[PDB]
Amino acid sequence: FGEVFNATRFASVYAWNRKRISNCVADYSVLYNSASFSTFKCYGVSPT
Amino acid sequence: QVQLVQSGAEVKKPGASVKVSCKASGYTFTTYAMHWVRQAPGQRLEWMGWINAGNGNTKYSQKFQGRVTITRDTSASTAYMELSSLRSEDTAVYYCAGGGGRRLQFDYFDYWGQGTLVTVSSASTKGPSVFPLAPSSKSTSGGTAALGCLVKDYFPEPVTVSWNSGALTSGVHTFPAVLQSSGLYSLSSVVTVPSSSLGTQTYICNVNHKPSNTKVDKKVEP
Amino acid sequence: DIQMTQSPSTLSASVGDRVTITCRASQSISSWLAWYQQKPGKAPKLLIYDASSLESGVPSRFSGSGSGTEFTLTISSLQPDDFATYYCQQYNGYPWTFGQGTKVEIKRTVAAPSVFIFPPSDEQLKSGTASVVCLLNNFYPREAKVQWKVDNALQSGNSQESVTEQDSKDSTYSLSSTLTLSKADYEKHKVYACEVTHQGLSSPVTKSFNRG
Amino acid sequence: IAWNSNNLDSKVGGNYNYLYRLFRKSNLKPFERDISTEIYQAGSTPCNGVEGFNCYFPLQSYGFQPTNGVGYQPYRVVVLSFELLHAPATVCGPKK
Repeated sequence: FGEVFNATRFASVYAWNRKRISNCVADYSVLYNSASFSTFKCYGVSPT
Repeated sequence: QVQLVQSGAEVKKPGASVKVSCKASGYTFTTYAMHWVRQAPGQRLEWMGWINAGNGNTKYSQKFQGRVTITRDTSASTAYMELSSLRSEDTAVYYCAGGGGRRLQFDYFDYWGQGTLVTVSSASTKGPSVFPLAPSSKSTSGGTAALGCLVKDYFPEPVTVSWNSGALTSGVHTFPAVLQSSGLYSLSSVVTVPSSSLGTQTYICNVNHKPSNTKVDKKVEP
Repeated sequence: DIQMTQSPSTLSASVGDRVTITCRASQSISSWLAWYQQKPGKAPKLLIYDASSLESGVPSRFSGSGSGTEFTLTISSLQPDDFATYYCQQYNGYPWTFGQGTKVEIKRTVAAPSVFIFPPSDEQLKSGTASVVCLLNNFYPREAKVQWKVDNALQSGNSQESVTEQDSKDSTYSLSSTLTLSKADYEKHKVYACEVTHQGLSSPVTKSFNRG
Repeated sequence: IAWNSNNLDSKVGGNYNYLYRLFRKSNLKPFERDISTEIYQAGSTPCNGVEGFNCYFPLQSYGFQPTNGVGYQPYRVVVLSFELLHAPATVCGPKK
């Protein structure tokens, strides 16, 4: 998740990198409360 | 009772920016309904917009798209607004209102501020021109004749005018100001008295202009 | 946008009477309206909302009616407390407009005006512009027709008209017509007059003078 | 009971008289109103009278514009509740 958040050469809007990330142990605590994201929002699934 | 109070009279210049503001007195703050409106001098009221005193919502008018902004301060629980790129047509009286109070939101104006005066002009403060208005014995109407004290080319409103510093109260007439092409204000005050004591008494107008601090008195010579 | 016109523009009444007001909408409204009262030199009152409802704190005379398009305001008896304009407001849809304005006055007798003229003072004559005053006092109703006749010719554009607004007990009207001009005009016209036609007068009445 | 009603409720260009909650700490027990508005929190780093990150206002708004599709029209809904107690039933129709 950190590589899709921090990259010197971040992608372009017509050159977005598709990732098939799978079989892992996500942890959304710090991702949720990094206290630095100007816009966190989503649909379908509640944030908590 | 809920009350709304705001700032005072306020004189700006084309191209500048202007900020009017009102404090609220609300028993509740239940998504209070700050909602501004405008009034060009004695013509249609035309509508300003509404801020959401609940959280932040800022719905505005189409004719004032893109140049008017509003917010509010919470612990002061006042509401403020800009008003930008001002122009001559822009001169008016400015009203806070809203205060639904019972329900969450309305679209009617049930708690008004008692008004703000904004004058968009290009001139500056100037002392009032004063002349007398002497009658003639030609027009002795029922032994009564009119007599006045003209003020011309002054700025800004208002000019308080009395006669002999409150000594005369009968038949007093003070007409409202009028625009001239020069961008200047002018007033005519008149009063009629019995012609019997015309040449035997004394009548002096007392004109008062605080923005220029001028106090002018002129005996009329019949 | 939502169109709003109101009739009649001005009306007449006397204390202890009923006065009808009609607010006209071009396009369909679902009981989306409020009625406001407006005293001169004031912040507005609301007393009807929703085209029917009577909001608290008001005398019980006031009563809205109508739905659809024609909207009507009603008061049974006429207090002095009723002497002001009255505005109708739609809130069916966006940007919310207002009406034109509908005032009552105080009707009694058609008082005839007293006509007066004031020539320019000297000091005005060595200012550089000339002002001539024609005055009408205590005429009824506001409605009046004033003209300028200089050197037996009509004048237009250069005259301004300022009318006082009806007295509380005098219950009449006063008017001032000002003719302004430049000094080059003043001495090459040599006689001046203001004429007024009024309903109360039997004939149109002219008043006039010359250079001093 | 529910019926379609935008011809009354959707002030053209949008209605803003209608708000509903979106963020609350608890699921709502049956048959309670919760009028009071405060600010919500998100995980840790909590809020207090302040807005922004981890901070939200609970009452959203419906943009009820007539240009919307059927799926987003306003619906006026009224619901009724009946029950059988030992008490005299007092609201019916026959009773003779």
